[PDB]
Amino acid sequence: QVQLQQPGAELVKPGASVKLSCKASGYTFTSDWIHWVKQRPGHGLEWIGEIIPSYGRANYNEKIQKKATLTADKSSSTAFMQLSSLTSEDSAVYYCARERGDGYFAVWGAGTTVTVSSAKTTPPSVYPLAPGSAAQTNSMVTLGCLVKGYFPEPVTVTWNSGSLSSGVHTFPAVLQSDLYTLSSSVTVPSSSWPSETVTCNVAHPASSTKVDKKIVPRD
Amino acid sequence: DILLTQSPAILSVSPGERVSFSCRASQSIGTDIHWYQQRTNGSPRLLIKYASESISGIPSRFSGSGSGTDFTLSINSVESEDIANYYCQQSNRWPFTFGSGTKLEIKRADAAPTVSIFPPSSEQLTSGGASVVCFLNNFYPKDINVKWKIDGSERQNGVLNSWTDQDSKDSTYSMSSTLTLTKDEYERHNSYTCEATHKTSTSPIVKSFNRN
Amino acid sequence: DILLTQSPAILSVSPGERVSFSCRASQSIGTDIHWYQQRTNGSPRLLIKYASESISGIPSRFSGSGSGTDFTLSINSVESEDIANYYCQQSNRWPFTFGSGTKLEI
Amino acid sequence: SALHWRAAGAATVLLVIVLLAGSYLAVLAERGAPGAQLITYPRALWWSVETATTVAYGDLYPVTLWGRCVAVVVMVAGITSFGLVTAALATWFVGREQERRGH
Ligand SMILES: CCCCCCCCCCCCCC(=O)O[C@@H](CO)COC(=O)CCCCCCCC
Ligand SMILES: CCCCCCCCCO
Repeated sequence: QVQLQQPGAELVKPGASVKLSCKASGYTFTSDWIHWVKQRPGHGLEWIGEIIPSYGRANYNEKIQKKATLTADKSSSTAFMQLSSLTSEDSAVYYCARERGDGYFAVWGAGTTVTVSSAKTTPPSVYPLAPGSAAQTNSMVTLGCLVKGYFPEPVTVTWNSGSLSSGVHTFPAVLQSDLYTLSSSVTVPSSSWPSETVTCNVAHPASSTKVDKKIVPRD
Repeated sequence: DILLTQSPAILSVSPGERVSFSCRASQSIGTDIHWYQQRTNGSPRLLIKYASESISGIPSRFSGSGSGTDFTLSINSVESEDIANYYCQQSNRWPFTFGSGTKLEIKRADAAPTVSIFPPSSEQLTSGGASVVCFLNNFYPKDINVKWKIDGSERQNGVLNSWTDQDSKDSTYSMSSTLTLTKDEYERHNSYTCEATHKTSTSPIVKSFNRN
Repeated sequence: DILLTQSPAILSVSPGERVSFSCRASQSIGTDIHWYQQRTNGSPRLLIKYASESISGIPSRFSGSGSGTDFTLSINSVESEDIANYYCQQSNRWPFTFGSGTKLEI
Repeated sequence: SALHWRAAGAATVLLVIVLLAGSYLAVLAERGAPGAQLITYPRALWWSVETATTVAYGDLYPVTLWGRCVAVVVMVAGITSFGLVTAALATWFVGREQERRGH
């Protein structure tokens, strides 16, 4: 079972604050430390701070300006990081990680994407991408899905509820007029489609939405 | 605070060759270094603890070495799934610190792109816009150019491109080119053409469709 | 005697930007570094003690970091009243020594 | 049972307790101090043993006030426990020699 559970995303207005959560399962010991790590897009890992839930003591990276306040709830086994008075420099992926008090991060959460912006949350529009009438296929066929007009990042795109992983790649989103757009591509043996169904699943955590789009031939 | 220097920042290797990432500490830290792997869009993943100790579930291909200030993470016979960023981390002194990371690149054989063009969906046309989508998939090397043509005339406005990082499945690259018009201008034209220029061919790979 | 190197000697910053003065010791001195501010025609003024400990009456804007040989004095959102010379001083070994100072320009 | 042996056993178990609690509290007190080395529980237990025996190799030691207070507690506990073992041995020897002298 997943050891550390974090929400997918948080949208925060400039100057506002947000409380990130990290729910822990698995073995819990009095020697456990919960660490928080910041990663800006295209940058390295930056240690923010640590907390020991059995005692409630928290330590922070002194090299950076303190934006975080760490707490923990032992009954729910959940660590919290309050980020306050955020600016665009605070937009990043924030991971929680568990250390058994012996120096290394044995397990990491999936990370919460925090976007600091004044724009409004917008769910994506998902459109199918099936080949045109005159396209010719080899032994393989390529299908896709267009995820357009969403904010903020991220979206998670799976194919056939995750059962289709080989032959998939999702392109990085491009940002225009406060809205993101990307496409996902899947390649399957041409003999197997459309007889075997191919569906894209698009999850937008910031809007709490998840939509399916079945790729059928332009018939 | 202990500085962890990871140089070079990019490592390029042929498939099946042994590779070695370097991590140098600003002071002697015994063996209190740990190595993590982060793939694209993924969270870090502990590979090695205390410089050389194996982690359950990590392929025997990975090993670690060194003590004091100089440490090495080694991969014997690299393969595509190793394409990732690699970070070292020290726990000898407070606070814990991270290295700046080294990216692993794999030099595979050249591969021509597989090009697919996609007309707009009827749902998007219902909404009032039209996006023509072109995939240039699984090519190598990463350098490639895309050109759009409408009714045989080159088109620049409304084109947005996006490139993947190197694929951890086959060491290739992929790119999408999306030409977005309003439905009105899309209806005023007939043929839409996506052309890929790549090292693997002197002639471009061309994919077109007629709105008719 | 421990040499305290403060380089660069002049720091130029726009108003409201974060700034960082550097102090490097010729040998490892733990956290036994202290930071003072001297304005024009004024006496030195203790800003930070033991590398990172706050001083009563000093704006929360000031902070300090580092241990061993490399130390940093940071000002988040600089303003005009910060224009001054900044000195580090070590107390790890006898005799106490001072850095050569860094001037803050806005 | 004889008081000296019971006290020796009690001091042994109390010293084990002090070693474990001192490792925990030393890590708790030292984390957050830049440059501190006494920050992981395994080597903290090693350090606590070093401190209780007075065999202080110098590989690890606290740098904070509360870490050093924990250290003082560990020092005194270890020294007094080993001295109590010495005292119990002396009592055993004294009784045996009294009996050997037929007194
Ligand atoms: C003229 C009489 C001088 C005789 C001794 C002077 C008394 C000084 C008080 C000592 C503690 C307060 C220092 C302080 O402000 O704490 C920090 C100092 O900056 C760090 O704490 C420390 O360095 C650790 C404290 C030592 C613990 C071991 C003591 C055993 C009882
Ligand atoms: C005597 C032992 C006291 C417990 C130490 C608590 C550590 C808190 C330091 O901030």
